[PDB]
Amino acid sequence: APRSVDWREKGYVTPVKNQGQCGSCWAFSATGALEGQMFRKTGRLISLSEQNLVDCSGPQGNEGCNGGLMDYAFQYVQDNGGLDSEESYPYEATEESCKYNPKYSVANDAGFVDIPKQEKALMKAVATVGPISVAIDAGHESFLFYKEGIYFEPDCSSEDMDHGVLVVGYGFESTESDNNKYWLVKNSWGEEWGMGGYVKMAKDRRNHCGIASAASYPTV
Amino acid sequence: APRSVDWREKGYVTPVKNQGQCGSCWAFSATGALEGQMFRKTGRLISLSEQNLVDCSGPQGNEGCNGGLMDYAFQYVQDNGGLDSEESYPYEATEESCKYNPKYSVANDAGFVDIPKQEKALMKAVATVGPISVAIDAGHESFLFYKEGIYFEPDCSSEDMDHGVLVVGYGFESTESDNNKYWLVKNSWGEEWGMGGYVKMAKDRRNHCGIASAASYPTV
Amino acid sequence: APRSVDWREKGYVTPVKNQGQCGSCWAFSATGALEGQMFRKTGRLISLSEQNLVDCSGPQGNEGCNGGLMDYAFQYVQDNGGLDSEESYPYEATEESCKYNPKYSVANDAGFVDIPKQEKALMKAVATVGPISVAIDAGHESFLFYKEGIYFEPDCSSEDMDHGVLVVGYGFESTESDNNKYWLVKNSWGEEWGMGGYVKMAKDRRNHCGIASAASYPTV
Amino acid sequence: APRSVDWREKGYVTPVKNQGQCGSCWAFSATGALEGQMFRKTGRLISLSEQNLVDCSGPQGNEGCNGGLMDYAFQYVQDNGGLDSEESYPYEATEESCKYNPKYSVANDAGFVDIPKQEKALMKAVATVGPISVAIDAGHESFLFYKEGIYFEPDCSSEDMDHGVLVVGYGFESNNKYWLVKNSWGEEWGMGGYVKMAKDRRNHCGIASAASYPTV
Ligand SMILES: *[C@H](CS(=O)(=O)c1ccccc1)[C@H](CCc1ccccc1)NC(=O)[C@H](Cc1ccccc1)NC(=O)N1CCN(C)CC1
Ligand SMILES: *[C@H](CS(=O)(=O)c1ccccc1)[C@H](CCc1ccccc1)NC(=O)[C@H](Cc1ccccc1)NC(=O)N1CCN(C)CC1
Ligand SMILES: *[C@H](CS(=O)(=O)c1ccccc1)[C@H](CCc1ccccc1)NC(=O)[C@H](Cc1ccccc1)NC(=O)N1CCN(C)CC1
Ligand SMILES: *[C@H](CS(=O)(=O)c1ccccc1)[C@H](CCc1ccccc1)NC(=O)[C@H](Cc1ccccc1)NC(=O)N1CCN(C)CC1
Repeated sequence: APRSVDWREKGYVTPVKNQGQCGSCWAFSATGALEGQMFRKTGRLISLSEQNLVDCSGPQGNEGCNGGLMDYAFQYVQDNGGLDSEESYPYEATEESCKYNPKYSVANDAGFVDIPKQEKALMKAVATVGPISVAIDAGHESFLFYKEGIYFEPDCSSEDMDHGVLVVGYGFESTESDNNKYWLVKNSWGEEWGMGGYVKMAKDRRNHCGIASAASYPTV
Repeated sequence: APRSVDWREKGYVTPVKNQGQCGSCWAFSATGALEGQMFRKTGRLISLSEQNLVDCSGPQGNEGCNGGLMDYAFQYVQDNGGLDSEESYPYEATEESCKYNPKYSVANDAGFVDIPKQEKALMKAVATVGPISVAIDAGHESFLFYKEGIYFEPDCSSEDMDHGVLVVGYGFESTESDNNKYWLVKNSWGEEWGMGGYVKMAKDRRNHCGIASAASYPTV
Repeated sequence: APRSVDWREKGYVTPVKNQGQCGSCWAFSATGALEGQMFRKTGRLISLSEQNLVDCSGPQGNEGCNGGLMDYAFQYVQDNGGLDSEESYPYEATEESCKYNPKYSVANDAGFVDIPKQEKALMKAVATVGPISVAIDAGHESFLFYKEGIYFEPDCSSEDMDHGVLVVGYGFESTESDNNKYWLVKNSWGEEWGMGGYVKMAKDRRNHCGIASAASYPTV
Repeated sequence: APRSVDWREKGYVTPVKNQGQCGSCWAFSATGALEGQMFRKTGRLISLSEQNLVDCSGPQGNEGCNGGLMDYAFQYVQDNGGLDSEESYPYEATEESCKYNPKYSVANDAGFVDIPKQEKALMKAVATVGPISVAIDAGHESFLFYKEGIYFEPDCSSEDMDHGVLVVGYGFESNNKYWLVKNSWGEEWGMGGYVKMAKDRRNHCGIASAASYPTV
């Protein structure tokens, strides 16, 4: 795998979005991964509807603003035969009745891939697939307050995660250092948070915050 | 809860045993769970005597090679004040008169805990307690020839279990059908059955084969 | 197409063979497809010589134990006007000079058909033609160690195939509505590999492992 | 010696591990043997760091994912004064700079013992010492494809071995005696990651030709 990857430079990544006061991180993680795989397959980046997922993917196990899983969202898109664009089905930050319209569907998948629980496997997937949905332990105020640098939280759990985000790349401190490698992570808390909405998470430090424990992407 | 658990890596689990042609699965389930809880307490992993349970726990309700319940076994160990080591009271695969000797007792318990009949509760117990005794519907040919992968039997019953086994963890792996989650289950049919004597039972598929319907562990 | 196909039950397929430590998979894929089409034409199944292809089809672009293409093998049979039987020209697992003898030729073809690169087209061809030559990404340890069930490898590529094999059918496991679908694939690593030398490969997951990317059959 | 031995039943053996796509078998053989001897000495079974060996035992002669010797790994632990736990220094399946931390050392050794190149000597060692590091000729597809039974490969070499593994016991049919061998290719391979190798058949696959264990 290359020593660094940034899928934003290849056109796979939409701008940073903001879930608001709704626990819909899973939907933003899922649309991010499906935006990337649709671009891989079609050469077109089209922003996708988190509201569609919040309102409509209950049958696959999701619970709207009360939480969900990226894999359930990927299952919804398969079962449903499509997913509407962000433009056609804009985000409201609260759960509503489903208003899916197939005429505005711009994405599809045939299931999903769960990556094995190894940071080496996550690296290979980021390098060769595109942006990857991951879950992390973001339940520490250090994450809430993050502004810049390589995020490392001594109390982070590698097994108990609470926040779905999107790995769009990875990098290093210098070509010859094992220190302060990082995953480049797109969050969904707006661009004020962090580094324009992004965080560099510690990479190859014993699966820090569980970033490799629930990594997946849709089959496209 | 954690997305993956394997108590074998923490030292809680003895090697796979073989009940032979005796219907004593309940006793192997019980010794497995007690081995785990005793290790949790003392840091010593000591294989426990299934024969002691087969021969001696009739008063609690068990019926030797003709079946029994893990909770009855846990009750016996409490009522009896002890349980002999496997080395001291070896397995003969046929019921005989009770030969318990307190001098060779290496385990105790103070009762047991029954888990609510939901896979969500079983997962919380596995994640926080250790290996858990469970009963499954194992009366299908597919269960005999199992070699690898996630076991799913469409004819499996969630209410009528016939086999006591031990959940030592859970996890996931990508599959064709995207039913990726499994319980890691220790069987007592020897190393040549299944994956070194283990089976990955379908997890979060409507309580498949009843794995969450009679789950419990001893209190140590 | 039919819901399931197994050309072995119709007499189209020879026993599993073993290429040894020679990169001649392409020749075994090609003989398998030609064995099927010759059976379709004549009603007689005759095992065909991979060694003939390894030794003789260089002019069409093949490179013996260093790799080849099934289409180049079909072109050789057409150019050459024949291919010898396995019995007359047995397999040696190393490249040698060409000893084709037309007296022992038992097959011919008039070219080949490349199937469109998607799995609906591949299924139609398997259902209406017979066994189909395909290439897959077999370059993972999971493939070496495959035992039973439907092979799904998260890191499988749909573009970078390295191994020529033979699709002899397809079908499904479990309840049909679970979409637990597979391709039935004959390998050439002997009957100790896999399921008697066969593997069930993930079907209808967007061309998993590239099984539809280089599919063809000979015209007889 | 006893007719059969299985050190797994005595608590000497950690679960099966997976070296991945790195030629670090020697390091898994070494940690396996040191795990057994550390348990023999202390009563604690603690998984040990193959990555520590891969990254750090170059001065003893090892070459990371490009190969090594179990004896060189045992020499490193002695020279270094310790070896980190698996938990503190987990496996990355690629060679990097050495990150050994003495505060997380959980193992030590005082050298190593090479066993004479005879299966009778190997049996005595397994019976009296615990799990033994060995090297075998695993360069045959029959070994890649192994699933069950007593492994025997007519083309195996007794002198040219390429794979470090761990003998955790031995047994008998009731002919076809076997060594119980723990591999490091994960649980799917073989019998839950184990293989029964032919025992007392002219040093099949060289299993007695490079056997050793650490002194603790
Ligand atoms: C989003 C994370 S968050 O809201 O942005 C947040 C806030 C502060 C700190 C950290 C993170 C949601 C939050 C859901 C929630 C709502 C209300 C109260 C508590 C939580 N997180 C999830 O949806 C997680 C994501 C996840 C994915 C994969 C693996 C692990 C976690 N999932 C979740 O909460 N679930 C999952 C399943 N089920 C359908 C409901 C519970
Ligand atoms: C072990 C199961 S088994 O023998 O390994 C087996 C074999 C083949 C297929 C599936 C399982 C025993 C079998 C008892 C038996 C022997 C001979 C004829 C009929 C039955 N199973 C039990 O002991 C079960 C386990 C169990 C525990 C908890 C909840 C549900 C089931 N229990 C059991 O059979 N009994 C009968 C008598 N006893 C007092 C109460 C429960
Ligand atoms: C057989 C595959 S294999 O040897 O059985 C194997 C072993 C282990 C894992 C996976 C597969 C050959 C291998 C050729 C090879 C030899 C030595 C080093 C590297 C490779 N594979 C081929 O022959 C492939 C098959 C193929 C067909 C169609 C599309 C894609 C792949 N072709 C190949 O390797 N070529 C083709 C062209 N040219 C003549 C040589 C390179
Ligand atoms: C592990 C064996 S393996 O990779 O798992 C494997 C794979 C397939 C089939 C069989 C085995 C390593 C492999 C090293 C390697 C990597 C890349 C290319 C070639 C080789 N094997 C070793 O490390 C062996 C083990 C050994 C120990 C004792 C006696 C004999 C063999 N040793 C080795 O390769 N050395 C020794 C010393 N020197 C430092 C480098 C070469």
